[PDB]
Amino acid sequence: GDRVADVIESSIGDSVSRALTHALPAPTGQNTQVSSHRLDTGKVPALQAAEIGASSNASDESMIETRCVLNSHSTAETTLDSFFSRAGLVGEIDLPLKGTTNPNGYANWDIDITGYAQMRRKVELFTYMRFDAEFTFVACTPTGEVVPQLLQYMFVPPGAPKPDSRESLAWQTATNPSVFVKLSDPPAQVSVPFMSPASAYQWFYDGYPTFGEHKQEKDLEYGAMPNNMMGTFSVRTVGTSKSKYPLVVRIYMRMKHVRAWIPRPMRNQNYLFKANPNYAGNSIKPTGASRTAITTL
Amino acid sequence: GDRVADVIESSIGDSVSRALTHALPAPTGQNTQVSSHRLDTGKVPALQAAEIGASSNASDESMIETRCVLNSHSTAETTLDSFFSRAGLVGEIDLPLKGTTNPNGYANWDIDITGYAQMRRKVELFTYMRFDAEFTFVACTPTGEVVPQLLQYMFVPPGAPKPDSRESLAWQTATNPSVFVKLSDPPAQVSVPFMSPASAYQWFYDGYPTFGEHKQEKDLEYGAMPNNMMGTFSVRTVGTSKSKYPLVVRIYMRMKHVRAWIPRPMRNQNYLFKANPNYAGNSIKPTGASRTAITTL
Amino acid sequence: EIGASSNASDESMIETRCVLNSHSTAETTLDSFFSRAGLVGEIDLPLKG
Amino acid sequence: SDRVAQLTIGNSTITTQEAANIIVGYGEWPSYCSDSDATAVDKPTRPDVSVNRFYTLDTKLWEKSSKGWYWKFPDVLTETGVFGQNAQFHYLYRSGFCIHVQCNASKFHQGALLVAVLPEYVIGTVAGGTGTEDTHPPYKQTQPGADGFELQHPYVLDAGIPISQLTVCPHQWINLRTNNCATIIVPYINALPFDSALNHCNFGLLVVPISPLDYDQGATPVIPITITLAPMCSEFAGLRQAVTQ
Amino acid sequence: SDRVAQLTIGNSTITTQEAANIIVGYGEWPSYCSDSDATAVDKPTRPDVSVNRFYTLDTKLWEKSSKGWYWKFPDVLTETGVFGQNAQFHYLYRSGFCIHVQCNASKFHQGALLVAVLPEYVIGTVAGGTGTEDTHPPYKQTQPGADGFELQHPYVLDAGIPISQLTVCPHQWINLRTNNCATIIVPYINALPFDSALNHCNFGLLVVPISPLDYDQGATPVIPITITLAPMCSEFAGLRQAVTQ
Amino acid sequence: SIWYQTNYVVPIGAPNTAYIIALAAAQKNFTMKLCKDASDILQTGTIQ
Amino acid sequence: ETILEVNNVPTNATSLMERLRFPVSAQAGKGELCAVFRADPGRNGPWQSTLLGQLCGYYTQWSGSLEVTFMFTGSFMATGKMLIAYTPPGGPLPKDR
Ligand SMILES: Nc1ncnc2c1ncn2[C@@H]1O[C@H](COP(=O)(O)O)[C@@H](O)[C@H]1O
Ligand SMILES: Nc1ncnc2c1ncn2[C@@H]1O[C@H](COP(=O)(O)O)[C@@H](O)[C@H]1O
Ligand SMILES: CCCCCCCCCCCCC/C=C\[C@H](O)[C@H](N)CO
Ligand SMILES: CCCCCCCCCCCCC/C=C\[C@H](O)[C@H](N)CO
Ligand SMILES: [Cl-]
Ligand SMILES: [K+]
Ligand SMILES: [K+]
Ligand SMILES: [K+]
Ligand code: NA
Ligand code: NA
Repeated sequence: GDRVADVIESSIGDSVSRALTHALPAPTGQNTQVSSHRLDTGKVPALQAAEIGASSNASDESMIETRCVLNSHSTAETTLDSFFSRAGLVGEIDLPLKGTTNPNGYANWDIDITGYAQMRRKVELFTYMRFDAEFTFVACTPTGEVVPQLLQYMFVPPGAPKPDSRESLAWQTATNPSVFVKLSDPPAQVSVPFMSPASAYQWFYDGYPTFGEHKQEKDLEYGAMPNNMMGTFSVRTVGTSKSKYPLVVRIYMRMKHVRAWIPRPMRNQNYLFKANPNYAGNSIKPTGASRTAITTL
Repeated sequence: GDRVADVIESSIGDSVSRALTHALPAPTGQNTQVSSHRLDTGKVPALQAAEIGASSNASDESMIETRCVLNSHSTAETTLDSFFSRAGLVGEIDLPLKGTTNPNGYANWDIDITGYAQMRRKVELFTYMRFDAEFTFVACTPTGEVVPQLLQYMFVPPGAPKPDSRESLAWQTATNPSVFVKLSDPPAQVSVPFMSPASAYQWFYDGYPTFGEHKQEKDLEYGAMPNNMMGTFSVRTVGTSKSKYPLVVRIYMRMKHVRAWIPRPMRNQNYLFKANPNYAGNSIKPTGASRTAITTL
Repeated sequence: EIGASSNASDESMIETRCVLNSHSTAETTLDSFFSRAGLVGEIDLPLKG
Repeated sequence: SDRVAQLTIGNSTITTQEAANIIVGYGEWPSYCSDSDATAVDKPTRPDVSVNRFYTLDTKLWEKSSKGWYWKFPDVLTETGVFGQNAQFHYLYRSGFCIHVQCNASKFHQGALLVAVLPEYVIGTVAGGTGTEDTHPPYKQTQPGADGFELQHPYVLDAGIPISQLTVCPHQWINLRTNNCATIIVPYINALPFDSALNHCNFGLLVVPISPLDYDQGATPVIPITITLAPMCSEFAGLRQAVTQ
Repeated sequence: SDRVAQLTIGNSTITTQEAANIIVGYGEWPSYCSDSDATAVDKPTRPDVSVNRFYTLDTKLWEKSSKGWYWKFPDVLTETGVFGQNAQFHYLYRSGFCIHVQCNASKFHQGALLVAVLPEYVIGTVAGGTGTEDTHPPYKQTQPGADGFELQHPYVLDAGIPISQLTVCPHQWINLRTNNCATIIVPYINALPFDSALNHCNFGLLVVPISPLDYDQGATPVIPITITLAPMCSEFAGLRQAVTQ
Repeated sequence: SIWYQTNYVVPIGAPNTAYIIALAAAQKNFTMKLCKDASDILQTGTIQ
Repeated sequence: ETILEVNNVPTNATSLMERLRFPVSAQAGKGELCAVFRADPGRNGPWQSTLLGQLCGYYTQWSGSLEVTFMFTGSFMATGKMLIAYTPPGGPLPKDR
């Protein structure tokens, strides 16, 4: 029981997030209302105070004499699902015959979509994102040819044994999900749920994954978010003997059922490395085009 | 406002001191009830478990066959006011003529009643005590003679100027309380209220009055409780010339309207110093009489 | 020694807060655990063998 | 009546007579974690006044050539007062913040600072200049503590993103002819209900001059920028011994 | 059903299968300070679980010749955990305590410890032996910290009072043939509503063998006495920088 | 971590060393998700 | 509940059964350390001996509270008090009690 007044009257524990704003339906662009001349003292829409941190509240109607316009222009194409639910390339896997990289007929790809700039720049507009996804696998030879070859794709979550050869016992796939498909078949396609241990994936994590001294050698771990590490994607030609053909698997991802939070400035310098915002210090370029003088076009 | 459950259901702030016991009226000693023989299993009043920390609950009635006795013996003389409201000596002040101590005709006595063992031992039975008091001042020459001499007693609270001579300006006593009385008059007597800044006086204070390092030189301050320091009692012969007679003022204190808390073991070693429990290590004596053998009287 | 597992819970061993647990138990059903195709046999049909 | 303000929390009070309103990040006030969002089962500790109060941590000097600085939260406070102690003894922490950046001059000085809060402010390096070396920033640059850290390339926020768009984050400006402070309230932002105050900085505070400081010879040349902040609705859990990192 | 017990507070739990009930000092449970008894005006901080929990501070070895020891409260805890930090950062403190002294042996060992709580346990010195020197005990003897201090003259409790009457204070006995622990709950005792955790020890805990430890050659000879205690209803006020004394 | 709070005490005639057996399990709020293959595969060559 | 091999040190076939139990014995009263182990149920170590640990291996993620019940198998005449502690993340192996 509580008896001293400061305890009774305290707000310690209020779990309700007091919100100053709320969403309104806006299926179309706003309309324009008729306006006329205003010759007044006291009323001054045009004057603002940007220091406050808010954007100007002045509208067309108050700055010029406007007509009435019934705007039926839709806002549907700018929803998160509209912007993001379009398949883009997020991974390429090579399976050569005579090669330096994967001459053994299998390959392991750590799932990380930050290797391609188009897709990456788009998702990095937000800090946190939660979504489901549709993955499509397009396979062919390096010339774009289709050959009668059978492949196995397996999803290996963190902790499951990664295959170490085309004949690894792990390909028994008694629990992991695998897809068996021919290059001659249409691209394989599957749905993936939101799998992070967190409520969202986060393209930016200002911190370290572990405790301890963060000495120079363990600085490559700054920014590493295990909550974003979903595992490995493994592929192999299905046989006990080497395949007769060199292959390429291109991975496309289409997000769906998207939610995003905390928008941020968009990347303006070329990307250099996966999941790390390093930029070339000697080649810092302006965000856009430049001109010779401010008084000339 | 509070919304998370642990906050709603918490007892943080309960100001009510849950008490397991309560006082009952007991104006007389308890009576004795008739009892008879009990030849039973399971019932065992005589057996106790002192380890628990409680005193035995066994009574006469359950240990022997008793008669009925209507006890009208009163408990009134053992109340705190009965025990303490009896005037005892707490201070002696000398005002000699030709002397080493106070040859100047005035004297300052820091109010501390721990200089006399009878009174001291009684109040030290408790840790905290709150009370009002009646002070009586008995003055005479060293032979017990009464002379036609006028005195001034002044109460000087902490912060008021202590007189430094029989002619100090402080004797103007425009605000402090003073008593002017002749030795030929009956003893002066006044009532004093409870004056501590605390809710009670405390005969024991396990601590230091100030912060800082408590180095050897400031160890004489261990146990010093300013909350018990009520000031100075000053006395002077009222004149500009030395008095013709040597005097002694004995101070008696009678407590009244007493409240006490936390009883403690009673002093069993001789006292040595005022407000400090030091005892002579080489002369530690038993609490009481001793005998030659445990099997002999 | 009785043969049963401990009946002690978080609530009785430490001061706990209230937690509304909506974590699902669906993926640990027998059909969830077992209804996943795995390899159980390989048969060879060679030419010169 | 919008230019004047008083912020009182704990045993601390701030006053300003040249304010520009108050920004509440993403439109929401700090709040404690609900029983449905929570996952850890131990009863949290909510110290209240001993930790939710204003702490003045640092003063920088604004010079005609300053590039700008940043601080990381809750890093700036992990070693200060009762808040710090709690952050060290507990695995889990969560809180909001009221940030008040101060800077006054005279009606004859000029310049404008952009004060903004950027969640998950991951720092990048210049990659060996040529961009061929995959280097990483050192602990002292990612978690600079109370001293903060000076931006090497403000135009790209030392992270390859345009400062020109930083206004998409909760912010205010300190434009000397107008105001002498910025006040931003920030709720707890993260994809988890609680996290480590040591391993993870939820957001960074940036103070960057966009219109350079200027004044005539003879006017006071020392123009300090002081950072004061207060945790709000602090909660801690997962108690053990104190740890600094 | 009086011999068995579990004490759970904070993130800590104690069990015993050879208890002897529980003593609640002076018949009353610890409580927070009321708005009428209080005098300081600042809103207090009541950390709760982070400080009201069991802390195991020390272990002494009971030997056939031990004289007994004492600890001072809250001194024993001023440098431990979140409680200590709070005690150092605040001028004012107040709390109750649950004390659990542990000591087990075998059905073949014997001895009895008196475990008692004495408020305002002022220590005296032997006055130079002859009683002519007005000496005072050093800081390390008055506030011994977690290590406690050994009694020089247990019969007079190093203070000129009889240990034979110490049972007038809240206490229990650990009589080996009967129990292996003592549990005493103590409310806040003082003539003020709050006080300094550093300058004033509200009470002392005494553990003194009255019936000496004994056993036959061959039985385990190392018989430890461990002290575990938990603050209850802790409240702090008057916040400033941390101070150790 | 497990520590001696007091001491293991025994009288004359009883062993100076004894053992503790630890039994572990999950509480009722325990659940698992994202079904995967175990880290071990208990076969070396083909099973005949 | 299944048996947790806190004593996962002996490896020779003839001593495998010793992994199933660990000892306590008379000490010096210095609050000595008896044993330590990580609480991670799906990590290599003691938990691998438990059915929980094994089942855990078929799932990528888990959530929940765990419990370890310790049974003392000394003689009836043996007594003792042990302090068992759980140190949440970030706290290094405790150096002392
Ligand atoms: N930010 C916006 N974008 C597009 N349409 C809007 C927006 N705000 C309001 N509207 C439209 O204007 C109407 C509300 O006008 P009002 O009540 O003045 O806010 C609604 O029926 C909406 O369809
Ligand atoms: N501790 C005591 N000392 C003296 N008289 C007592 C005491 N307790 C109870 N009594 C008397 O006995 C009566 C109560 O008996 P009972 O109801 O059995 O507690 C009252 O009328 C009291 O006058
Ligand atoms: C049968 C094959 C199925 C293939 C399974 C694909 C699972 C992919 C899950 C989507 C994960 C989203 C991307 C997450 C994190 C980022 O790529 C980086 N780690 C950021 O550091
Ligand atoms: C006109 C003369 C009036 C005389 C005034 C007498 C005031 C005496 C107040 C009673 C104080 C009670 C005793 C208090 C403390 C103890 O003596 C010691 N300081 C304990 O350390
Ligand atoms: Cl694990
Ligand atoms: K419209
Ligand atoms: K009677
Ligand atoms: K549920
Ligand atoms: Na306007
Ligand atoms: Na009885």
